[PDB]
Amino acid sequence: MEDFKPTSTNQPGRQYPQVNSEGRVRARIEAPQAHTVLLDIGGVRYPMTQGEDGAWIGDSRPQDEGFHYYQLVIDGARVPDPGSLYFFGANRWGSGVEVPAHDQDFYAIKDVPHGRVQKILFPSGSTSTIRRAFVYTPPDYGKDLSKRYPVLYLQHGWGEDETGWANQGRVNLIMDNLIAEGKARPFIIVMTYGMTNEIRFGGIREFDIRPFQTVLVDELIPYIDANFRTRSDQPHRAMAGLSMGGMETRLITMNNLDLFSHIGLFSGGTISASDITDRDVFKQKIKLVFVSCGSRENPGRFRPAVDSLQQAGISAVSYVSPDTAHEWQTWRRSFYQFAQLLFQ
Amino acid sequence: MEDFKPTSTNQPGRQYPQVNSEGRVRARIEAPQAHTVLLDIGGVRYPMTQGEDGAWIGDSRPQDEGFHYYQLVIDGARVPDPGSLYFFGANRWGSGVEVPAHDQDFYAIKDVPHGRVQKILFPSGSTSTIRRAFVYTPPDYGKDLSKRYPVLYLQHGWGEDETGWANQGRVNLIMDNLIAEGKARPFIIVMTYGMTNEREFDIRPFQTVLVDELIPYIDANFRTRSDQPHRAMAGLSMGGMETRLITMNNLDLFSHIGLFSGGTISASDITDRDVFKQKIKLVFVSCGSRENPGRFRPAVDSLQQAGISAVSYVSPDTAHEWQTWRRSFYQFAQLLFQL
Repeated sequence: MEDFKPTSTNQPGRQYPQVNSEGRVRARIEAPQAHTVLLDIGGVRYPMTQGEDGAWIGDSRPQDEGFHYYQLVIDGARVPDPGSLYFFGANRWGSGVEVPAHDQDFYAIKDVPHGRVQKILFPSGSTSTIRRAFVYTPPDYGKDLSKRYPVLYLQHGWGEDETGWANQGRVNLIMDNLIAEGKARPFIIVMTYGMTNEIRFGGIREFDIRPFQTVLVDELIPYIDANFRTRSDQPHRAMAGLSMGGMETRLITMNNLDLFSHIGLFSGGTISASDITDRDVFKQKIKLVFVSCGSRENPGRFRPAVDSLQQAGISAVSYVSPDTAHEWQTWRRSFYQFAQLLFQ
Repeated sequence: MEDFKPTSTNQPGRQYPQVNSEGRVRARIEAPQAHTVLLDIGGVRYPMTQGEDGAWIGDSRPQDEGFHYYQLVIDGARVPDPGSLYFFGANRWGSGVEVPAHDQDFYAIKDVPHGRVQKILFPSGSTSTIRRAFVYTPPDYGKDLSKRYPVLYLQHGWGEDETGWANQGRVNLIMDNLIAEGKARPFIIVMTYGMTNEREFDIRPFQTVLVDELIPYIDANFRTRSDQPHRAMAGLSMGGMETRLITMNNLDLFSHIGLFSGGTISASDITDRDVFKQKIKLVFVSCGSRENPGRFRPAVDSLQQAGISAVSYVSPDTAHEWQTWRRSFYQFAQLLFQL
């Protein structure tokens, strides 16, 4: 249906790209000497055609609800859409487009109290670098100066970085809206780079967790607890991650039961009772194991894993995002469900 | 010569663009079916040609030291370089490239205490919107909760937005390094959108946002000194024009004025000179040496002759570009909120 409208991810003043009520995305670009121009979204290349105004224009098929990385192909060159905002993901800075969702209210910008997203730079002795992190502080962090807060360490997937959760993830807005409705306790969120994207060729294990585990446990957690008003005890520290960041969370939390008490794995593995080296300490220390994925992924793995944990007396929850796959809508919804269960 | 190296503004792992010791920029892109590919930088479209490996590659003439907006043109399509970081400027999100500078240390990431750049969302009754601002807080802001800090309101130019000063301006690093050397007093910096990009400009919408909404929000939510001796405003280009209009209309709110490549104040512009001298501790005006520095000299002289604390600064070998404004701020910040 011809009800295309500017998307919310358009650069200021840009009328294209557009999205219609079906979720189709319409891209447009001026390229007056080009010959072959395509829209690359959802894993498909859609031919674009020159209209009466000379500009190339073309429609995708209906996209899943939520956020999608995409690009244009201009006579063979893969390039970001000049009309849209840019995000780091798919291992590039590039265009993303927002497709309206039936449940999009939970990440809307509302007139409610808003927390801050604070960019910090922390020294990393194990890597000889100064490293970026983004820290969400809840809306009344600056008012209640005697109050101290739990902390969630929240990680991105392969091809992403420390900006993912606060931009395409809209995590600050999800928190602001949950806190306003009384559905989540206020807590701090720390987002850093998970050291996931630099290609390596180890043969002992597929991924060596030690570099990032050292940065997180030995450097970032002490920095956060020293510089923010946190509750720095095990029941008030959690970790979650998506995709490879969920694999990192799984390995780091299971190896540091004295530091983390809630575990969130979004499209990033599961924990089964037989996986746990010491089930007794696990049962006493871990208050929540949460696993999630999109309905287009492999949710069938969840029932045996959750059952195995519940049979061992371990609090386990699974969640499936309907009609989505390995994309940010799955992870926004996962976080929205997970956040409501933390630090009860 | 052929000593090109990846620039510090490349996307992770990307080997292009590159810059050589002269300040030439080299761009490269795969476009297997293209016929005409250009590097657009410094107002010049430079031809890129297919090398042996099929990729298009081409060099600019030497660029001034510092940061430069640029783009590529592929068979007529103006696009950001897939290989560089992106910045908001020239009224788009698009490519920028960093050319090494002899004095780049002052905006380097050093082993010093670091402040925070805090993104806030404040409500605006006059526009019925929730608006973004970025707030730099100095390194030890969180250590003593009894201390309160002066505030600088710092504005971008036309075609830019609230991200400019903390990204391409590297303002947090400039402050961190100045504070570490004891050359600047710690203060807070507030950067919001100046409502410039949407012909006598109507200052009222932004003045209302800044004066009636953002200043009260900041003083109510950050540990600030909310009196006029501890509030400053500065801006570059059209943001300097906005600064001139707003500060001159609100002498009871601002005591220090910075205008970077953005107009001047002459003694004749001042309605009451005696009170201006009472209220205003600094009028700082700057530009790049390639702009028209001479133009500013009569105006600054007229202020000094009238006993007004007016200072001028000229950035060597730069034009209407961010290196001028980084250096301007570096000099200006050392003069703010003196004891």
